[PDB]
Amino acid sequence: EQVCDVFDIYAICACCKVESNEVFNNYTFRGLGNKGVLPWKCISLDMKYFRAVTTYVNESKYEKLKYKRCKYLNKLQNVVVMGRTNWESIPKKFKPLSNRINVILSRTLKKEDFDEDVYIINKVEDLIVLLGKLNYYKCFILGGSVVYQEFLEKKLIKKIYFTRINSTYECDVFFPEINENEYQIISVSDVYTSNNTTLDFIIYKKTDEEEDDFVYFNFNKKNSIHPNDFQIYNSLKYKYHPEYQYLNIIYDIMMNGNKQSDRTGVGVLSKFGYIMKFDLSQYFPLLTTKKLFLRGIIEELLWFIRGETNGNTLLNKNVRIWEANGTREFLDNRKLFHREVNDLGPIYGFQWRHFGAEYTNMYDNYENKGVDQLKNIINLIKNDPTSRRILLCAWNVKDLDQMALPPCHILCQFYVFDGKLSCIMYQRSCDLGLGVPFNIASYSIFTHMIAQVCNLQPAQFIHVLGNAHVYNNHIDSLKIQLNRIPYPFPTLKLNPDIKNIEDFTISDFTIQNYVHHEKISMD
Amino acid sequence: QVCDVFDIYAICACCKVESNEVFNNYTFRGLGNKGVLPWKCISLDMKYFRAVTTYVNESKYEKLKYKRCKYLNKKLQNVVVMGRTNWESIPKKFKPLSNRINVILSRTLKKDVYIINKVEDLIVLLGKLNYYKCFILGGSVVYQEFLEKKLIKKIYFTRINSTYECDVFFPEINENEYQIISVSDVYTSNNTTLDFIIYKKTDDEEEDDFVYFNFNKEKNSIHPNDFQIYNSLKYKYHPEYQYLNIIYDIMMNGNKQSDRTGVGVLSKFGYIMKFDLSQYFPLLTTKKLFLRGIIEELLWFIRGETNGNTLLNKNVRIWEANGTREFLDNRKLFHREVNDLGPIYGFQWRHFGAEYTNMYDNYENKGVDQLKNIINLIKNDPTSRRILLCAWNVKDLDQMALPPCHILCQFYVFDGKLSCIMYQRSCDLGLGVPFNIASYSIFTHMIAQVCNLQPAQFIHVLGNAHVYNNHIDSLKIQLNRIPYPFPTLKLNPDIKNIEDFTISDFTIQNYVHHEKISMD
Ligand SMILES: NC(=O)C1=CN([C@@H]2O[C@H](COP(=O)(O)OP(=O)(O)OC[C@H]3O[C@@H](n4cnc5c(N)ncnc54)[C@H](OP(=O)(O)O)[C@@H]3O)[C@@H](O)[C@H]2O)C=CC1
Ligand SMILES: NC(=O)C1=CN([C@@H]2O[C@H](COP(=O)(O)OP(=O)(O)OC[C@H]3O[C@@H](n4cnc5c(N)ncnc54)[C@H](OP(=O)(O)O)[C@@H]3O)[C@@H](O)[C@H]2O)C=CC1
Ligand SMILES: CCc1nc(N)nc(N)c1OCCCOc1ccc(-c2ccc(C(=O)O)cc2)cc1
Ligand SMILES: CCc1nc(N)nc(N)c1OCCCOc1ccc(-c2ccc(C(=O)O)cc2)cc1
Ligand SMILES: O=c1ccn([C@H]2C[C@H](O)[C@@H](COP(=O)(O)O)O2)c(=O)[nH]1
Ligand SMILES: O=c1ccn([C@H]2C[C@H](O)[C@@H](COP(=O)(O)O)O2)c(=O)[nH]1
Repeated sequence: EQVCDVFDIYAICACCKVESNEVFNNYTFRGLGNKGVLPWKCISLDMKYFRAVTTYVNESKYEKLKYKRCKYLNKLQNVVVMGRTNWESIPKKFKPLSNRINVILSRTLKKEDFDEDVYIINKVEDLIVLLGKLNYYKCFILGGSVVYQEFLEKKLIKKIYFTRINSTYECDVFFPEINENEYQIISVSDVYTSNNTTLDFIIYKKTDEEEDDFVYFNFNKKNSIHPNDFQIYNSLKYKYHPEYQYLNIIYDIMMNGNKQSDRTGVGVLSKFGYIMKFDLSQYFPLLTTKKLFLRGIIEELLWFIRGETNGNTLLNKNVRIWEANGTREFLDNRKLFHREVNDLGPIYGFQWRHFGAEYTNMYDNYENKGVDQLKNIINLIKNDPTSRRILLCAWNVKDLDQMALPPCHILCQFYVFDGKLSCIMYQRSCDLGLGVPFNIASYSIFTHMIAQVCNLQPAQFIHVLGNAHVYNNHIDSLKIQLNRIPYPFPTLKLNPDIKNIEDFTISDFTIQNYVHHEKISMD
Repeated sequence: QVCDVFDIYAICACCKVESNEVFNNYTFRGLGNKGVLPWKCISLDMKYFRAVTTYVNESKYEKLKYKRCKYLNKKLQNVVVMGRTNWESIPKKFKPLSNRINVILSRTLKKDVYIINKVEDLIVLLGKLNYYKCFILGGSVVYQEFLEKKLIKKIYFTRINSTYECDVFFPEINENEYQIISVSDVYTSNNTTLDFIIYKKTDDEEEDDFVYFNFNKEKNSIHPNDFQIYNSLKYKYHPEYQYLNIIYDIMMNGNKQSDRTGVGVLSKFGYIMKFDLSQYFPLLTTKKLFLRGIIEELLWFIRGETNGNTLLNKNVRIWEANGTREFLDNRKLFHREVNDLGPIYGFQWRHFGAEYTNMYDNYENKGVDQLKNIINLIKNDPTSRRILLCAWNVKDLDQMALPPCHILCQFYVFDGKLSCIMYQRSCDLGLGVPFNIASYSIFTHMIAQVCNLQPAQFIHVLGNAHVYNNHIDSLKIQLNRIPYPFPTLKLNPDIKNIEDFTISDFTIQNYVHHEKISMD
């Protein structure tokens, strides 16, 4: 038996990023303190997390623990152990830590130096002796760095409850580099915002009549993917990070997808009908299991809003997303023989500002032709917010054959409650490997832009997938990415002075604290 | 009590019996005909039966033997008690029931396979044996006496949703004595739908981690005891629970928001339901629905018609209020004729982009006949991801009596099977959504049959999803009813083109429903 399993010795900590195309890894989050105190101002959500974890006890589990500890030697409360510097960093009004047995490591200080109800120990060996004497549920080590360092060395930590604070601060002490061979992550929380920073919470691990009725009801339960190839992914117990909506859908298509061929001849695994929900109040859902850029997708969004159908505008900003859909060859295969190269026809922008107008060419002045659906939906959100008709539709059935291609992004519906704006986007055809990471980004940004110019706060972006597919040529790359653990998402900042939907320029957009795995050629 | 000690359960299978009509649990009361099962063999029940009555977990046995012994003042398998008729009705290749300890109650039979002469001599035999649980397999006599003498802990009741000729019945089950704890998925086997219900007599390192991850989880003007029955179920796998869970969720967490009429709703945003059309026809059973009107509307759509009068003369009144002089004047359609709803569903599916004149004009070959198009795609290019049928014509909205609630259908074809997604921008959960599920379910079948495919899944995506405040008391009654197995839909198989269906070509079979609820 290990000492730490007998006595249930855990560590808990919160690490931020520290100062300097960078590389990220687990060691990115390592900043513990600065000049005796915490690097940040009080982040509330971490404090509530730390108290809940350090105060929680289950009495009906004590019995088996009392036995286990008895066996090894022959209201219930947890124990918390702090280094002396750590103890001094805590405000007086929080001392001793409430509903917990406070223990302090020190040489320079003795029991006579403290007014408070606390145990003083001068060595770690004496902590084990004390734990041996006391009635307690679990034992949490609270730092600081020197304390952490020596409890990791001595192999005394069964699990690390680790908060990733997704900001940079000035630091002077640091959590030890964890060894992947000693400890591996088994669990990852939802992402949250608190005090103007995103954060998440991860757990590192050291390396009943009605039950039968369940089995009964399951009496009636393909693709050559080796489960082993998802070792890390399948090892995780709690996959609550919202990036798992995407990754889990990939997994589901790999294991249960249907083999079909598409135009190209590649073939896909396909399924039909999924929903993802992302909370933009708490994070910007830019994937972290691989590197993604946003310059292009913002430039496309702005080109849409201006009503444009001219491919050259994008090419001249060196955005190439629509290049291949504009070649002589592509247009000719679409039978658009009388269409100039890079004239993509009555696509997104045109439908958003001019639905129902007769498309001529990409240079025409279509002012006051068609329905300016973008304007109308901005008006509805402002003046008729409970309308269930706030919908913006790119799929104009009449003009489909005159488009370079039909829209994948069929419609956005909007929802307003309590000064907050949510968005449903319905996607008829979803390339999971390449297209969807970008598409989540695009409509998440657009939710912010619409939200802001209508004086609402963004709430939820909801992505409804119809035909959802993984290309075969993407499978190996997705296998890799599925075995990566997401980092906390970044945030998106918009210039607040931009008060009309048409007045945004690329420099009005900032992505902050993007932490991500390495870039991936899906091919 | 004895049945707790010795874990004596019943397991049975009951069909409907040949005689408005009323339905309740008693409807499912038929066990046998002429010493044989009333049905020709139903496989899923056989596989359920077997798997229920052979399943054992050896890790749980200590407790059982412990209790048993304390009470008697003292390769694991189950016990299976049969009546004599029961035992003989079984063909020989199935006797003795493999892998189970076979007991026969008889007053005439003569003694591995035990014989018992009266009931009390089971409890003796149980006190002597090692076994997991004890299953009473019938027949009627056995059930009766085991039941009247409180010797049954749970009933595993297979509800066979079809009518057969029967001479012997299951006892009535007293809703004071027993109540349903669980209901399974619905399935199709041997040309019948069926479900399984359960009557009940009336590393924890990761366990802490779950609590921690819940440290932030915290409107309800509704009450617990309001949903006693709903909340006291353990397994709710009946697909009717897709609808009802959504209502529950709106009633619990919905946003208070007021609509144009000043009625008030609770609304939420973004739901999916999925119904397997291969196994059933999802016509809500926790209340009565009628289908003639909604089929006629579907036929009106396909003909491409915009004339409210066509429906009104067949007494379908779905669109009546949207066609009044008042309702169009308010829509600023002063130059539109009463019951001329303008360029709605029909017009958009058959003439999208045509200039709408009036409901009597001749539109042949005007606009895009997208229904023809999607049907051609299904037939000739089934892997296209462009098979959508869109009613949301941004150009025509203002000229419609009202914008479509059913924005679009997307189709998908794999291995000779068709699935359909319908996206609905606005979902009146109490009144509209039940009819809407039926409507797009039938259409899915209609499209599939005319393209030589089998229907697979209907998938229903709710946008703005809401419950009217005057519906709440009725949805309360409705949540505490327990679904029955769904019916099936039959289309006249002769019909091979989407435009050749008539009202007579649709038959609902075996619709077992609770009593109609007046939504107000
Ligand atoms: N972000 C987070 O999650 C946390 C941050 N912190 C931060 O960390 C910093 C404090 O960490 P750090 O500087 O490493 O100081 P520590 O809190 O690790 O304290 C070290 C001191 O504790 C005593 N001590 C440690 N180990 C032993 C031992 N084996 N036997 C006897 N006495 C021992 C000694 O006290 P003495 O000198 O009196 O002999 C020693 O100098 C602060 O900036 C604090 O805010 C702290 C905890 C958690
Ligand atoms: N769908 C379902 O769930 C099931 C249906 N069935 C069907 O049920 C029918 C059989 O039911 P049923 O006709 O009632 O016949 P049973 O199977 O109930 O047989 C009854 C006989 O069992 C013996 N017995 C019953 N009670 C006692 C007692 N207290 N003490 C001693 N012996 C007793 C007697 O045989 P004796 O003459 O020896 O005294 C009695 O006549 C068949 O049609 C069969 O196919 C069969 C299994 C379950
Ligand atoms: C950061 C907490 C934390 N979280 C995780 N996840 N793990 C840990 N080991 C951990 O530290 C625990 C030991 C230190 O405890 C402190 C420290 C500071 C305060 C404080 C309160 C108010 C102000 C203010 O408002 O000025 C400032 C500081 C309260 C408790
Ligand atoms: C119906 C099963 C069942 N289910 C539930 N849920 N509860 C029960 N109590 C229960 O039956 C109890 C005794 C089962 O006994 C059998 C076994 C086999 C056959 C049989 C008949 C015809 C063929 C054929 O024609 O091939 C094959 C097999 C008939 C009766
Ligand atoms: O904005 C877009 C455009 C295209 N695609 C992908 C999905 C398909 O793999 C392909 C287009 O499919 P169809 O046009 O055949 O549906 O491009 C996207 O994911 N997003
Ligand atoms: O087939 C139909 C027709 C109407 N509605 C309901 C949804 C809304 O309660 C209302 C439509 O009103 P607006 O959403 O257009 O305001 O009618 C349905 O659910 N199904």
